[PDB]
Amino acid sequence: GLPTMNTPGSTQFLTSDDFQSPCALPQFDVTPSMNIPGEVKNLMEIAEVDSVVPVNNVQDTTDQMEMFRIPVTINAPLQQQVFGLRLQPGLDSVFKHTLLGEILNYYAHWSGSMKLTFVFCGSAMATGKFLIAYSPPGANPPKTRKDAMLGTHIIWDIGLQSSCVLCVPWISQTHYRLVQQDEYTSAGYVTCWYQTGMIVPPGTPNSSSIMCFASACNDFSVRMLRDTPFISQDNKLQ
Amino acid sequence: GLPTMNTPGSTQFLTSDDFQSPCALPQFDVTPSMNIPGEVKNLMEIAEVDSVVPVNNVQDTTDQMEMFRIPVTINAPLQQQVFGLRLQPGLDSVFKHTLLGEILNYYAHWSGSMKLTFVFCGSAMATGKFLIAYSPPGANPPKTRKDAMLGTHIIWDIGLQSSCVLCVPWISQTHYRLVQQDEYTSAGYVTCWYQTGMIVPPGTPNSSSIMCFASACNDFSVRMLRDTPFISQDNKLQ
Amino acid sequence: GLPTMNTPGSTQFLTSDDFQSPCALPQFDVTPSMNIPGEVKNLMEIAEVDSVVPVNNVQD
Amino acid sequence: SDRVRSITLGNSTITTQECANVVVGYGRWPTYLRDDEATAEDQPTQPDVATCRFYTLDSIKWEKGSVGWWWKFPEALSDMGLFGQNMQYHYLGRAGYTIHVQCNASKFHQGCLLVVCVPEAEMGGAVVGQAFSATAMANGDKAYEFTSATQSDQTKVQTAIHNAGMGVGVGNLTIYPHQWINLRTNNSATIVMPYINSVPMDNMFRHYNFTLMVIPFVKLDYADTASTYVPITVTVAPMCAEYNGLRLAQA
Amino acid sequence: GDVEEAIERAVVHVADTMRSGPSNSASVPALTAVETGHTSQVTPSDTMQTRHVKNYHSRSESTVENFLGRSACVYMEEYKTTDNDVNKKFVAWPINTKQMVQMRRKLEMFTYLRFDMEVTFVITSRQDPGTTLAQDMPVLTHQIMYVPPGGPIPAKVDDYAWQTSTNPSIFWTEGNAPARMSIPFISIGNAYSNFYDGWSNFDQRGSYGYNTLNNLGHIYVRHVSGSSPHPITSTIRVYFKPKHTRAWVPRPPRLCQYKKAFSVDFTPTPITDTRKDINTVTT
Amino acid sequence: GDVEEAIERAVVHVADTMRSGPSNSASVPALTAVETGHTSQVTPSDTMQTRHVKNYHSRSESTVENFLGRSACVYMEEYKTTDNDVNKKFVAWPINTKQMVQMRRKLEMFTYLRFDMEVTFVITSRQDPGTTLAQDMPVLTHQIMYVPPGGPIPAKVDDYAWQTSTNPSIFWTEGNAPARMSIPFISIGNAYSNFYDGWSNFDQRGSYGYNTLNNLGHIYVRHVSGSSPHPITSTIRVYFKPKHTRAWVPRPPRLCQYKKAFSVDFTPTPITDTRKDINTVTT
Amino acid sequence: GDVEEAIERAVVHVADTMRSGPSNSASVPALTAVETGHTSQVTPSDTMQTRHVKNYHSRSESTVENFLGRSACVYMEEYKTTDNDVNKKFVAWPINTKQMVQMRRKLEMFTYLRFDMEVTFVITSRQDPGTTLAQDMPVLTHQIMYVPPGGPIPAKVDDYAWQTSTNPSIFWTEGNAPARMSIPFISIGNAYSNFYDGWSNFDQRGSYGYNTLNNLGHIYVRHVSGSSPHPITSTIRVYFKPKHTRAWVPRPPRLCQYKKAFSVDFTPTPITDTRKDINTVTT
Amino acid sequence: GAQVSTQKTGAHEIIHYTNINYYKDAASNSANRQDFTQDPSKFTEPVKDVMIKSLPALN
Amino acid sequence: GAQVSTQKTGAHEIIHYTNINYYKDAASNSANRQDFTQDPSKFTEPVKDVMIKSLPALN
Amino acid sequence: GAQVSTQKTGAHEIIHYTNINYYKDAASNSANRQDFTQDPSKFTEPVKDVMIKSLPALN
Ligand SMILES: COc1ccc(CNc2ccc(CN3CCN(C)CC3)cc2)cc1
Ligand SMILES: COc1ccc(CNc2ccc(CN3CCN(C)CC3)cc2)cc1
Ligand SMILES: COc1ccc(CNc2ccc(CN3CCN(C)CC3)cc2)cc1
Ligand SMILES: CCCCCCCCCCCCCC(=O)O
Ligand SMILES: CCCCCCCCCCCCCC(=O)O
Ligand SMILES: CCCCCCCCCCCCCC(=O)O
Repeated sequence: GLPTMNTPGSTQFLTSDDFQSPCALPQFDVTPSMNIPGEVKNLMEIAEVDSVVPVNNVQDTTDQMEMFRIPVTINAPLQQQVFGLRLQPGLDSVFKHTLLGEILNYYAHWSGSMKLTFVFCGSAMATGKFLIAYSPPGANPPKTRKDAMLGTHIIWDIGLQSSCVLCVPWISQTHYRLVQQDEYTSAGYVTCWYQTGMIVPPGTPNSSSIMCFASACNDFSVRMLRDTPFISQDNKLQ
Repeated sequence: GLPTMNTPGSTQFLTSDDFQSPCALPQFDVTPSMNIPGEVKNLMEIAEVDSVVPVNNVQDTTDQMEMFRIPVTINAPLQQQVFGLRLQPGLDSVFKHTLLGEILNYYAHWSGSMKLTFVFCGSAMATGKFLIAYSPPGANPPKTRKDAMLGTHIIWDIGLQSSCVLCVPWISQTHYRLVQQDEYTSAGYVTCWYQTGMIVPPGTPNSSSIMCFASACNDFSVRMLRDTPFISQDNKLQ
Repeated sequence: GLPTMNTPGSTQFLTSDDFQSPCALPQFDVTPSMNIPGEVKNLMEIAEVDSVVPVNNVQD
Repeated sequence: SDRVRSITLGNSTITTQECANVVVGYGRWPTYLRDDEATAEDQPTQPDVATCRFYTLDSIKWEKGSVGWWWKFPEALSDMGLFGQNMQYHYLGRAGYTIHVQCNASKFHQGCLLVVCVPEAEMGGAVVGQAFSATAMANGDKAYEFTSATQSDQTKVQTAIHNAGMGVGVGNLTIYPHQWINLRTNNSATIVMPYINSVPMDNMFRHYNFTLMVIPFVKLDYADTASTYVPITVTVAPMCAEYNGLRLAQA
Repeated sequence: GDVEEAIERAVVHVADTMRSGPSNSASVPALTAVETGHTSQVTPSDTMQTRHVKNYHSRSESTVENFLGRSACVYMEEYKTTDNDVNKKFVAWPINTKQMVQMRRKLEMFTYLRFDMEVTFVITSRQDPGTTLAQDMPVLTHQIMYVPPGGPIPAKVDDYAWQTSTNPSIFWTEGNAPARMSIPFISIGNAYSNFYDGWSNFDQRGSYGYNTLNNLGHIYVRHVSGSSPHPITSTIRVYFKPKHTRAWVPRPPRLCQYKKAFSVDFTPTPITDTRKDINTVTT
Repeated sequence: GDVEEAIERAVVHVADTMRSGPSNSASVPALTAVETGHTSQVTPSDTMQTRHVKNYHSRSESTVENFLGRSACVYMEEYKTTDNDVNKKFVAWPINTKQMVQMRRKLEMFTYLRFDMEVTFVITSRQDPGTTLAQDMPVLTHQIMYVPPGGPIPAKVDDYAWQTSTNPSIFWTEGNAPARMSIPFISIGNAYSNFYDGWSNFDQRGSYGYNTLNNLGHIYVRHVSGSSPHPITSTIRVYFKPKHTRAWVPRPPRLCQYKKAFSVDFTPTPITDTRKDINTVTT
Repeated sequence: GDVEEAIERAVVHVADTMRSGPSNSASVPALTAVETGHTSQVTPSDTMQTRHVKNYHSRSESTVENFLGRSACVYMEEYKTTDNDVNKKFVAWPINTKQMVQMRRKLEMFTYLRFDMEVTFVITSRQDPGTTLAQDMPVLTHQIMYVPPGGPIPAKVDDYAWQTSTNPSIFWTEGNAPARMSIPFISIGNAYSNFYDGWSNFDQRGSYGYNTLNNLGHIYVRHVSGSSPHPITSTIRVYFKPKHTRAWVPRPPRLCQYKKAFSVDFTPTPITDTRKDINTVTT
Repeated sequence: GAQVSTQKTGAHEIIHYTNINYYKDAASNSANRQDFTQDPSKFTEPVKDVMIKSLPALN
Repeated sequence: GAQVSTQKTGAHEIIHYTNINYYKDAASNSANRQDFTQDPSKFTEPVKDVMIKSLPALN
Repeated sequence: GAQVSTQKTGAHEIIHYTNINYYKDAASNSANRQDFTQDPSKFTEPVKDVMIKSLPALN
């Protein structure tokens, strides 16, 4: 017949190949298609939805739900820190298990900007201002508000609109960053400080809580599929 | 020659493949074709023919032919049940070995409507009315005629026309049903009741019989060939 | 299927061959290209640059 | 003003004067089944106004120590007006829903609730293995309470709140159609759910289409007032309901 | 075209359901008479109100071509590379389709069949147990010989008849893909007959039944020249696969178990299984 | 064309960044209200000065087709060529996707799935240890049988059921490429369901959960005729690879470890790991 | 076209030699000044009489594509099918190109490189010596697993991590052609860097050199299920072959021998070999 | 010499495949498993006089 | 019967490849891993009334 | 979809060869080892002012 010669790679089984194969059930009639609501075509669509971030990981939380709320008090020194965290969406315990971190943990590289949304859940009569800042990578994280305000930041005024958005820009030397972030691909820090202080009238609770939401922007993307390290087994399930 | 590489599945023998192969008798002259009467091109053509249903399986039938006839009597309580059966064409003992059940037992899925035809084989002077009802799946089969009449039914009047047809509609949540029906894919029940009662003049037998025929409609179809469990062997035939 | 016959050299691995092979990372998005200064396309370009010759090899 | 909303279904009306927008399922509005997707052959019945109307689903108390509640549908409406009768008498059913949750408090209270509709909210038992009857998670319109500590009774579901009874992070329920009730801003939440399933119709007694959950993320707090608790009420209205397969009742 | 010709088939789809409303008339579609030998053609639209339904189900998988187009085993036998008994070192099978029950029943649903055939051979070998098994043996080779009726038959593994000059044969080496070939329609009549209600002699005597029309030949198999110091046993399996099938005169499927390979003989069997009474509907 | 038709797809690319300057106005893009269930669509251009950037990044590798288009192991088991226990010489697996944790979690990120399947089988053999191992055995052959629900099931390695006339099967010889095939969408419903919050009986009793909808059949495997003087053990691995995938209704990834193959049962788990205090940012 | 498109390249050929005659003028092509950093462009035609010569020599084989387009070994290691030490039954290599001297030096003639990769695996097995070697073992099978950075790593030959659902893998059976695949440009930066004169921490501390930018992942290898009664040792060799190459900023070839796999450390070496005196020209 | 014809639908619904014959005998071709014509009247309506479903059968 | 379509970019950037179908079932085809359409509005903007980003949300 | 291009000369001097791509990724293609453009001015003449070979360099 037609002369041929086999090249390297013949008879190998590569788990990510694309080849045609015979059908074991010839002329099988499949069930007609139906347009079920809520079709998802790309995982970034899932990644772009907000999810509550457990910022309050203080190592002595006897109640798990306490992790989601950030405490706030009426009387505090003029400049004081509300919270601080590292911007490692796929590695930091804060973002590790969120709806965005779970998607990232299936991939090796990521790039793009992020949205952090903060919502004030105090009384309607309470008021205050907060300074939320993003500090790009450096040798030392900010220690005071004076330091924090030198980076990207927004002044948040609490009023009828209960929510404010800090958009973390994509500032990097490389087009992509590793999910298993190392010192070479650091991403910076995020901190929140009192701007004016929280004031309340008579007959209101003396403490309030804030919550944080994390999601990706429309320029976010991922690359290089890999297996997630969060799930494992020791024996075959039965 | 032409470079090539083999993919997975080479040198395998799949019993349902479609490939060309060399002919062992080159240039063989086949006998001319002849148009024998009664060509069959699709098994549904066979499945659409009526066949007698052995409804009278009363566990004490000393004569096998007694299975095909359903007894009827002149004097009966005002409301009484003639027969009852489950609508499992491929699994129920009633329909298992009929001309339709045998075809179904070669397949795994089925769908479409069914025809049940009843014929009265009494005397020409006998008369009566019967109520034949189909009850879709539910937690309890009907116990009385009052219950049965809430479902699909037809009132059958015995006269010059000896036969009446109950068409069982296709009411299901899924496009297809399993032949090895389980509780998830139940299909309902069929029952027959006295509507008025059987009346006879003097000089006639006091008992009569009915027969049932089962067949598929023109929207019936099957899927997923499989081996039938009705036939088996323990040693090679000789 | 299509009749064929293998010729000598089948299943050999020649280190200087040119054949197509499957990609292990389908639909991978490579980083955009950038024009770094000083692209070299042929080794003769390197060979044509001057270099100091150690002529005084006097063994002491 | 866009903070006022009015909804009219059948012979019932809902008015809210301090509310957020309306969330519509996955962007799809409820609609009747088309001719090219149906499978059942007999004519459907469409009661219309007799069934598509608002039903009030009893009421509960929000305390400082509350952890959360859930309802399973359409079981929650199984004995409510003519909707329950049509459920009992028919083999198949299909309908979308409008869910309205009311919760009002003064300007001096604080707290936040998450309202979310979870399709196919399969739940696990308290003791791995074993089994539980259909009374540990649905007994009519009564609400079932989550638990702060891990459940121990083998006869009921694992009610640990932080896992939502499904083995998933409670904070990720934002992926489903949802809305928040924050006492500073709004006092109601409205969600329109289309019919979501893998088959055109299904039996309404055997299968739970979706589960409604109300979870306090920020616990209620107040000081120096005579109001000790904040009631929460749930109202639901089927939309575009149709049934098939009449038979004897019960199910 | 010349290079590319375009064929055109078509999906068929089952009949749709038409909308039906209330009726009150003299027509009686439901009432009929089975005495005519006519199967009623009523549809649910004729006895109850129905909605319009567009079906897309097709009867593609029910065609006889697809029903019979599956490879099925028809024979297996064993032969040894070396032994004292000459007859046990090769196989000799008179071709027929009545040996294996499943394919036999599939075929006997029709009275006459006409098709091409695709034959596949699966051969495996194993070493026989013994007190000493240490040996080195190269790969074995096998020969399959087809002898049309009337041809010479080999009487031993090294007979002259194995030098086929006109009988087709296949030589196959272990470790490769199974052997395969195609066979045309080789019947003297216009169609194969699964059943034959007649005799061989003109005065109604002699052989009776389908045994009279089975003259398809024989198949022989051997190890080409393998003869190991220790015995080795090989098994061959034959698979048939009809192609381009046509069938006539369907007949009811068999109910009783098979008992002979060349006869219809049987033992009476009950029509079906029993139940408590005519009203029992529960499990 | 006729010989060559030209298709045309397109790169998409993520959104570019537009130049933004200083602003002072009544518009407040940064302020929103999450109570509406609406995720904010702000971009860095709306809260700080930015330069014009042309992105060429694409989301090609995040599609569900590529995400789920990788072969993953779903089952492995061992069977011996010869042994005293009959049940230990062949395998019988009810098909399901809940046995292996990784692919299970990948699938359960969606509620409903619809895809074709590509199945690959990897088979390896090894000699069992013993006091005497010297033997010569030819290459082994294996059979994989698929039995749709309701079909006959073999009870021993040499049962009659292995003579498949309608059940698809594959015969594979060691030393070749792994076996492979394609399977269409074989669900009775319009889509596969990973979760089923319902019961089997109409009165809310019986089996609960996805166990009710698993009726995909069985897979059986055996050595065709190999029976060595000394035992030999073989292991089979099954790999699934979705094709032409469609998904609906995403749901959050699981947090707790799996404990049962046919249940959602779990043990409560902490939301995440802890740190010294809310301000700790160092390693 | 549509079926056949015609490409068009071109031979280049080196410069020809032009005829030159006697000259007497003020121009001085031979005299120049190297202080400018300019390499003189004089040709023999400018300093002596020459004939016309038409050269057909081409520099085809000196291109970087051809220079670097040869498969070269980058790593080899051994692993045993059965042993008491768990760590010795599989391999785990952090991918890098500094292990083997020849290809390392070929690559380090350039500062930045950008190319696709073609990887080939050569695997061989041998039986370990011992007092008793008589056994029968079927053909072995091997698995090669690639784990991008941050993924789970197997800790033993039969760990769960080997059930790759997203990590690419290859299963290869002995006796066939070597395995092969293609890899795209997988760097986060715009080009690979052979050298990196910098630190990891921002305050100039921590790791130094190219060790900081090596985050390409790992490769794991094992016997799928082979476990012989007697030990068997297998060796794997990995070959890399750049494709579609581009290079920037050439640098002088290394003179000193290599001593570390992740450092430039060296021992001082003489510039070149010596000779008797500056006039010695004989052998 | 190449035939082009449509292939059966599948999930997600160039639905074309190419076929060439290599052998000189028509028996060597692949199965023609794409014919779907059928007519049950030979077995369901074997009567001589046409019967109208809406009319009464016997008279 | 042969489809010609572009192949994904790579380093150094006839970027065309040819495909032919050999089997009669659409399930036998290779994966269609070159569709890149997406629309997140179903999950990010499920509200009824359109919200303008520059305007205030509630009133 | 088939490219036709000339192949390198050899002894005794249809000097044409045909190529088709089978895979969907450009990384799967064969090496492009037939480009022969080169320009040494970047390394041999990196000076700003153009220098004429016949003229004196410095002044
Ligand atoms: C030589 O390669 C061969 C030779 C023979 C065969 C078998 N061919 C064959 C077998 C059976 C029927 C059906 N006939 C039904 C009526 N019965 C009396 C005889 C058998 C037709 C052809 C295959 C390959
Ligand atoms: C015969 O060759 C085969 C046979 C079966 C298979 C497996 N096919 C398969 C397996 C799993 C799902 C997903 N379903 C999700 C809902 N769950 C209740 C059942 C499984 C679909 C198809 C492969 C090859
Ligand atoms: C998974 O199949 C693979 C995986 C990895 C590889 C190796 N790929 C590779 C190796 C080396 C360089 C050159 N880089 C130079 C700068 N140095 C810091 C890192 C290496 C690029 C790619 C092959 C196949
Ligand atoms: C024995 C025939 C071998 C055919 C080999 C494959 C086809 C090669 C030619 C390309 C297709 C064109 C066929 C035709 O012109 O009809
Ligand atoms: C079963 C089909 C085998 C096809 C073999 C490869 C193609 C040979 C013909 C050359 C390409 C032309 C195809 C066409 O005309 O559409
Ligand atoms: C996956 C592609 C397989 C291609 C097989 C070889 C080519 C067969 C068709 C003959 C060449 C024509 C190609 C074309 O039309 O562009």
